[PDB]
Amino acid sequence: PSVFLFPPKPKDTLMISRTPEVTCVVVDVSHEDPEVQFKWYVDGVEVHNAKTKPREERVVSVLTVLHQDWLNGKEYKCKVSNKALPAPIEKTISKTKGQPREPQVYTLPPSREEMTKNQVSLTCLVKGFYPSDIAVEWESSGQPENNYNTTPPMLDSDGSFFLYSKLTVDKSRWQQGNIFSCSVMHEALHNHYTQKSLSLS
Amino acid sequence: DNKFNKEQQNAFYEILHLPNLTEEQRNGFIQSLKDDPSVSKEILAEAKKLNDAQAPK
Repeated sequence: PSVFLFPPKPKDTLMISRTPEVTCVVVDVSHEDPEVQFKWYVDGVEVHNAKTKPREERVVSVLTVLHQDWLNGKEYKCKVSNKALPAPIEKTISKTKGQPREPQVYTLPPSREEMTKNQVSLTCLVKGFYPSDIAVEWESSGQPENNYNTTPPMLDSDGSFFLYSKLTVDKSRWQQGNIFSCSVMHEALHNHYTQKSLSLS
Repeated sequence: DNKFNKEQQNAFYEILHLPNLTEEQRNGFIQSLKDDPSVSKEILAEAKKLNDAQAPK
């Protein structure tokens, strides 16, 4: 009877249009008595807006949260009851504490060496941000560019975090002056988002 | 914060006694341990890196 608890996606908590949710997952449940009861708690006060997904052959419970409550460091906790198990198992999750810090966003063009290739790499360096919760996307002239990969945040020297995001694009698109932009979303950013463009001189 | 993390405690002890760090650098790393205990191991490595880089010239 394993009990795991996950935070909402960084983007969901930052964008008012999206819906952030905390997730209580469980495995190794008793096929003998495989019902299970979740009891949620926000800052030590019980809530009842949680929904349990249909079981799987895994029982997961999803609590929707207010954007501001998560960002203001409220504690979330699901109590897991089950007759086939001693006493209930409590687990708590929260946003990482500590002075928030603004990300610095730098776009780097492809190396001259990579121009020999058919596809080139557009790089975005994001550094100096805290906590590590962050989201990154790319677009070109309004439309989303999806052929990218973003490294997980990594601890830097000063306790803040950094990451790299690599957008891969055909060399042709890059060499005829197409405009590419990387959008970053973080709590310490104005309006929780900013964007930086990258294009050939 | 509240509960005993072995790596956090060990990291705290070492950083407290690193001979080449300034007071402000020492406080910064220890503050990071308090705020972000889950990365105590990486914080200690960064501290040791800075400590060795500032070894008596």
